[PDB]
Amino acid sequence: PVDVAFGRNYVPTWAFDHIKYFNGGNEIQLHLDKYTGTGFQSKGSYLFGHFSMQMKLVPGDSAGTVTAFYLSSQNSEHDEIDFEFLGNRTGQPYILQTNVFTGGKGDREQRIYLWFDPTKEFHYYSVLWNMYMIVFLVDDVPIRVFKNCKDLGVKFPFNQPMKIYSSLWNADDWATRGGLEKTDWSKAPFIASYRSFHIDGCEASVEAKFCATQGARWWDQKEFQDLDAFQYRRLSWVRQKYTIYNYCTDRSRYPSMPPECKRDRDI
Ligand SMILES: *[C@@H]1O[C@H](CO)[C@@H](O[C@@H]2O[C@H](CO)[C@@H](O[C@@H]3O[C@H](CO)[C@@H](O)[C@H](O)[C@@H]3O)[C@H](O)[C@H]2NC(C)=O)[C@H](O)[C@H]1NC(C)=O
Repeated sequence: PVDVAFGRNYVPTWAFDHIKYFNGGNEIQLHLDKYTGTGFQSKGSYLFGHFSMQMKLVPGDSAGTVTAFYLSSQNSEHDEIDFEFLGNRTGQPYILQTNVFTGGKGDREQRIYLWFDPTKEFHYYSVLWNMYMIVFLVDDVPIRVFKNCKDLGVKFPFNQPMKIYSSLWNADDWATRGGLEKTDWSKAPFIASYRSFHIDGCEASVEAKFCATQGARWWDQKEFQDLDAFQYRRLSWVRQKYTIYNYCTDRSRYPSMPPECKRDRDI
């Protein structure tokens, strides 16, 4: 991933004065207070690609805040690929929640702890999205895989171009300890920081709805049909030691296991 300026790829969409630009827009901060959070979105829409952001999360007390970095399409029956960082009281750990929506249906939450303090330094958070799979990455570690299993009747984000979004907002009702820890507004502003702003994708308008170089990009090559054995072992380590909630192994909500699990090694 190569670092460009914010304004090359992104525009603010709410509370313009709550986004602070540093070094020509090579670093930005989103601020949240009791009146408003803020958010931004990509200028373009994409069908497949590699999307990456360096982020450094809200330090100190971040209880009740959610910082989200996600791709979403725009019509009804929407597709969406989500990172949501759920903050905590001081000295208590963030959760990284992921989710995938297909045809308007989500409910595929997974939640992990991280193997570093996400407030102390910038780390990469990335999505690789091709016709074969979606991989969520934290730096070079795969934390989740969602495979294209249309052959088993399961939906996959396949023909709806998506924009990239990010935002910082309060979510008192559910973010921290299921909603027990409320935001301490005397500790505002809550500040999330961003760099890199990397977009390498198939540009495909909401109107035209397709990209001319499709099937021929570097992420369409055979090396990217699956993770290799080393990447799968990293993933299983995330699964075994860092995972606190997984919809795949949740048999109370999902009596009939999600067809994708065995392929994705979420089991
Ligand atoms: C914010 O910090 C709190 C701690 O202050 C975190 O809450 C803790 O979450 C862990 C992981 O879910 C819980 O531990 C687990 O409990 C289950 C049984 O309930 C057990 O099977 C596991 O082996 C493990 O012990 C822990 O009980 C819980 N503690 C409290 C006080 O609620 C929380 O995850 C942090 N993150 C957020 C965003 O809330």
